Amino acid sequence: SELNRKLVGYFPEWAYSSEAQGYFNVTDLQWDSLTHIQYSFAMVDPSTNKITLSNKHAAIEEDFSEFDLNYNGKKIELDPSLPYKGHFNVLQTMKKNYPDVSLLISVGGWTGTRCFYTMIDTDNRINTFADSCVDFIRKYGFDGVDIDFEYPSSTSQSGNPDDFDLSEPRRTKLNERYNILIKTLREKIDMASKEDGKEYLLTAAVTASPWVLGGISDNTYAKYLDFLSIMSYDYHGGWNEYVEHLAGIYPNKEDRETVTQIMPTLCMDWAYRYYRGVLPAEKILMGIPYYTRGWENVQGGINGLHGSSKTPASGKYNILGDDLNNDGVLEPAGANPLWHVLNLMEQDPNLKVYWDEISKVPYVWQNDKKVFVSFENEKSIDARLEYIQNKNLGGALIWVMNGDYGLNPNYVEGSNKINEGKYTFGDTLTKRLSQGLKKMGVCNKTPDDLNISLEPINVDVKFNGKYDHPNYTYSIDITNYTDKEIKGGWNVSFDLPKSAVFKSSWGGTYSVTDNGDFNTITLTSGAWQNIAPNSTITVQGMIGLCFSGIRNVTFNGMNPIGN
Ligand SMILES: N[C@@H]1[C@@H](O)[C@H](O[C@@H]2O[C@H](CO)[C@@H](O[C@@H]3O[C@H](CO)[C@@H](O[C@@H]4O[C@H](CO)[C@@H](O[C@@H]5O[C@H](CO)[C@@H](O[C@@H]6O[C@H](CO)[C@@H](O)[C@H](O)[C@H]6N)[C@H](O)[C@H]5N)[C@H](O)[C@H]4N)[C@H](O)[C@H]3N)[C@H](O)[C@H]2N)[C@@H](CO)O[C@H]1O
Ligand SMILES: [Cl-]
Repeated sequence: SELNRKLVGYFPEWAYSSEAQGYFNVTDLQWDSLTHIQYSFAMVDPSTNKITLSNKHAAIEEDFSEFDLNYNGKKIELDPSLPYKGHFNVLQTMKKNYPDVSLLISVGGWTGTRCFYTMIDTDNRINTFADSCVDFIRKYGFDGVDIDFEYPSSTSQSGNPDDFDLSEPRRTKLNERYNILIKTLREKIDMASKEDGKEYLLTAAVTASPWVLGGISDNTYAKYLDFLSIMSYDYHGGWNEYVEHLAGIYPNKEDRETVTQIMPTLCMDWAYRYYRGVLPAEKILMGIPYYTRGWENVQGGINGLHGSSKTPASGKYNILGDDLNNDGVLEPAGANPLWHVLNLMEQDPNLKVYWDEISKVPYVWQNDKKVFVSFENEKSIDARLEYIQNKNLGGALIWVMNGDYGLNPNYVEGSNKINEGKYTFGDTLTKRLSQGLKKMGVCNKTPDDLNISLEPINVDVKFNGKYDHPNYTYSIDITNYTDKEIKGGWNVSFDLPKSAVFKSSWGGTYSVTDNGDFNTITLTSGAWQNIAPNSTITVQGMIGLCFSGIRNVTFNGMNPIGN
């Protein structure tokens, strides 16, 4: 079961009452194609440290009397035997006909991370929170918990600026405390599974940003997850001038934001390599956007791409923009669901779709208004399927399900109203993903690190280091726990993810050997670097860029089992 491909979709609690979101509700979910639904979003309560609803009315009270609950052709009624209404009732009602679709509550997000910062301050608060998650999934019929903490990183000024008053004083400890949080959640959830005779899940949505990851020093938490969802989107957008892809798959040496770095990092494939340090591919999901970002008055570039703009796209090119002060005046971002961009192209023959064969995503360009908007289409879905099969990925997650497209029942020829275009939300790309994931078959089981099959030696190898972008300075402590001195000229090897490049060893000599998603680094010491019994020697060096961890550590051709 665990090697099955996964297609994980985020459900937006806020969409059902919003014009720009298409009034999307639970009966509009792509139930025939998704394997998991992540409900977005719950939060942490500031005073009790327990899981809490964001829009309680939407989640458990709304009766949908003014909305249309219909699946296929049949009217869907709320189950009157449940003690709650809202989205949660509709989810449980649909689950009866889709018993193998897993439902998870997602805690966090960009605007729901704030009270994680105070909850992680003490072990008792973490225990309270974790217990409250168990209580919540039992109460509301969820199959698991997804943690979307944005972000448990020491990187200053990362995450929502509204929360700097809580995140900035805590930067040095966030990663350690997050690791404790995830481990505690796993322990409590596993106990609840045994008690209930049910297999509850724990997942996390995680950063793909090298900037954020530079402030993450311990990725052990990943081993406690059923799967790790890489947020391989928001790579580019209106926060800066670089007119570039939202969600590229492959490294692009023409991405102007990274053109001088040792490799292009703002693409799924770099994050894949990063996380291979701690997980097999079959536990990693690719993040796919069904939304856009974009710019207007683009200067230079070719069809806008690789150009510059200080003005994110506005107006009809930004229907999902934030209403910061409730004027109806939206903050420019070029942010749209995919169906709205399709409708804009129906109305404007000079808004045209292009394909980038390097990054393997499409984009839309209006050559007269100089408007560039990212895009996603059948061709990029197909490229993403190829990548998923080629890399043995566990599947994909989608942010967010109301951005996929289908034909609009409320289409009005010639209308410019948001919900009267040819297209509205639908399942076109999600069904295409589901079909491709079925066709490629289950994941392969990635073999264990080879070091476990080698003869053991009682040597302990501890790899530590410090990151000062773009340089990782490593320090490896080697402790001899045998009863005989280890002569100089010993060697240690480790597998370094291809998100990073080994630069130099500060002592002795080294070699680098290609090894799949890693380079095997072999450090051969000098004859004078003897390790006495019960003694420790330290060697250092430099690596370019960052990596989730190292694997497959050997010492003198043996497995260093420590003491
Ligand atoms: N010495 C300095 C130089 O270091 C500097 O060079 C630059 O340095 C950068 C590193 O600091 C480097 O990388 C970029 O770093 C910036 C941060 O500084 C990163 O920018 C952030 O990118 C995030 C995405 O990865 C953005 O987050 C998104 O923000 C949007 C809003 O804009 C949110 O949207 C909301 O979403 C919710 C749902 O989630 C929805 O409800 C709302 O309606 C939406 N509004 C997103 O949720 C959120 N994820 C963030 O805003 C942004 N600041 C960037 O990613 C890194 N690439 C640069 O490459 C390098 N040039 C130079 C500068 O020239 O200065 C020298 O002095
Ligand atoms: Cl950020």
